[PDB]
Amino acid sequence: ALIGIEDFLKVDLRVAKVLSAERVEGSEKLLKLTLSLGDEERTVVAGIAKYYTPEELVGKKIVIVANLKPRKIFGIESQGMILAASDGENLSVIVPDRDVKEGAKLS
Amino acid sequence: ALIGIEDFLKVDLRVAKVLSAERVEGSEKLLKLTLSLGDEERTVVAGIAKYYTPEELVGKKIVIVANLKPRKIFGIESQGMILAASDGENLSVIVPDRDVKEGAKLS
RNA sequence: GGGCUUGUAGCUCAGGUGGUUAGAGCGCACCGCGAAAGCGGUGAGGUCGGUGGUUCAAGUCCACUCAGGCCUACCA
RNA sequence: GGGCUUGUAGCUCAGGUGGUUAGAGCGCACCGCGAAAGCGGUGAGGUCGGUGGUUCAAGUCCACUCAGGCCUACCA
Repeated sequence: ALIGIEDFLKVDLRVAKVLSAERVEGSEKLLKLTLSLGDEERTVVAGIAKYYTPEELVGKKIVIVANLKPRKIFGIESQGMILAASDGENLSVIVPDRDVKEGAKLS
Repeated sequence: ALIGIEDFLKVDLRVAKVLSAERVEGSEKLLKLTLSLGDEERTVVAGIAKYYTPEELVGKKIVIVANLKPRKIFGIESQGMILAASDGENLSVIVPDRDVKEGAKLS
């Protein structure tokens, strides 16, 4: 089921810098994260606690969807979502191959 | 301008392995690339020749859109596109933070 | 930007393996025949688009060039 | 899963930060008045949801518990 370029341009993929990360109390799988997009901050809920510690995420530059309707998970309002890739073994966040300033748009 | 999750699920983001890369004859900006998605290959045209040489791309794992309608550029049929981020200075392709098998779906 | 193809008599065309091999039909001029559409006979008509090569020998092969038709590229 | 709140007479409720202070309106019973809708008078009605505590003093504060209502979490 194939799409045109306009289907893809509806989505806003951006590079964001992780400022804070912590486990979510009562959840086995969730992390709450604060992200800088350069000119504004976001709060995101990411179900990757089983694979990433909060400490190793701080300072990383990662790829997110920035224009999703906010959703409340575990009481926290999540203002975007972190992309992850999985093959049925490992799970990985998504990063820029070379360093770019936070807020960079993907295309 | 916000979107729902169903708008995002229309797009098929994948991790692909670069098998071959070459400049496109007569073009200023284009590279032709062969990519493995694990069980099948793709051919893509990517306008990043000013920032990446063919040699440093071969063997890399990068993030692509896999379900776009094919488009013919410079005579080559391009069956997807490599994502890149730019901040107005440098430009960078997108990679998995830790190694995952080619064909992994982003979500 | 990159290709394919055509260019020979006034017009439409023939001329495979370089030599056999530059001709046909229509048209034109003249002489006959026919009621007419037409037919017979005798002729005239050629920068083989142009230039340079190859070869004992080029319309024919190679390269450059001019003109008409057509296909394709122009930046995930 | 995490919270807030209510529970007092047959019904609806008062008792605001421990003592003043467990009462009201409706309803019920009896006695009168009125043409009637109604009114006056006299009464009955209480495990203050249950248990254990604190204090000179608990409906009131603490802890446990039972029942009703409502808010919220349940995996980017």
